[PDB]
Amino acid sequence: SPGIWQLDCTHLEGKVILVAVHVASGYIEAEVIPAGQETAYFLLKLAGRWPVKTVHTDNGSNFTSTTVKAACEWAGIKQEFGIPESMNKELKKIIGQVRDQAEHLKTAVQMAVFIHNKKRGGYSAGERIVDIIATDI
Amino acid sequence: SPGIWQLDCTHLEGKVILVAVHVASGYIEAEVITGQETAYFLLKLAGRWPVKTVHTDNGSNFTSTTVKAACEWAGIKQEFGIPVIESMNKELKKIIGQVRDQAEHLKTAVQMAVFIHNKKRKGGYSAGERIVDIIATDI
Ligand SMILES: Cc1ccc2oc(C#Cc3cccc(CNCCN4CCN(Cc5cccc(C#Cc6oc7ccc(C)cc7c6CC(=O)O)c5)CC4)c3)c(CC(=O)O)c2c1
Repeated sequence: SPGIWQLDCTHLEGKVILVAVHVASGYIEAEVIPAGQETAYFLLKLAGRWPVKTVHTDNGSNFTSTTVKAACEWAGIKQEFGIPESMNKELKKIIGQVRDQAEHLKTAVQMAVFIHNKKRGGYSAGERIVDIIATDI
Repeated sequence: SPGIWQLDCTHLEGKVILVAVHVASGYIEAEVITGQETAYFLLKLAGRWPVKTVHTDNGSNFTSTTVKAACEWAGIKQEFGIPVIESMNKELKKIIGQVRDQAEHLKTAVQMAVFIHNKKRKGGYSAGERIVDIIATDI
């Protein structure tokens, strides 16, 4: 799954966290969003950094946004319904383990992303996605 | 070596664009932005790439308490002086110029310019492929 991703939302402290998972590696990026333009922005930034070819979502929210459709078209990203899981739950453990170390939840979110991608034994999620993309190239 | 980065500022439209360059590849990340803002940008970068040394060539970043709690937290060394980013800024700005009317917010135009810069080929890999080849090789 070189450029296959999936995009979910989770919630903490009355806020929305947008979570992209690189399916084959477990690598993740996340960001605190309001609910539209900011998902399109998130997607464009992801696509500039990694190969992003197919993004799966499991509801209709993302199919009803003209800015998200514009970003998909601009960057060549194909939006796909249906799931190609527990990191919303694994991410939230880590956020909690670290929440007291930052004022802003969003900082705690990015701390948890860091720990998730860097840990793990053999290869970590961050090393996997790079291994997966290196071989492919 | 794979974890060397250069950090600088540039400006368009009354706004500040923070730019990180992966020195060995030319790969770039940017954002419109300070103190906490740069700390956040750094923490996110380091979560995604190996970030071991960040070079800057001015004093601003050495005066931010938050920037450097982030340095400590993520294990990033902040050195003064350059080990590419100013001709980079002139490139980033040309591309921003070509797309500026394709988005409402400068933030978006900036990120489209990042995408183009990282995805295009100088045949022979793009910046995005080189930073990955460089990091793959290292393991
Ligand atoms: C075709 C196409 C394609 C793509 C497109 O996209 C868009 C579109 C959009 C659109 C709109 C609005 C907004 C947006 C972006 N919004 C997100 C931008 N970010 C900026 C910065 N902000 C971060 C922040 C803020 C405040 C404080 C901190 C902090 C901190 C901190 O870090 C730490 C690290 C370590 C430690 C120890 C400590 C710390 C600490 C301190 C502590 O916490 O203790 C960080 C967050 C937000 C985007 C369009 C539409 C168009 O344009 O046409 C479009 C079209």
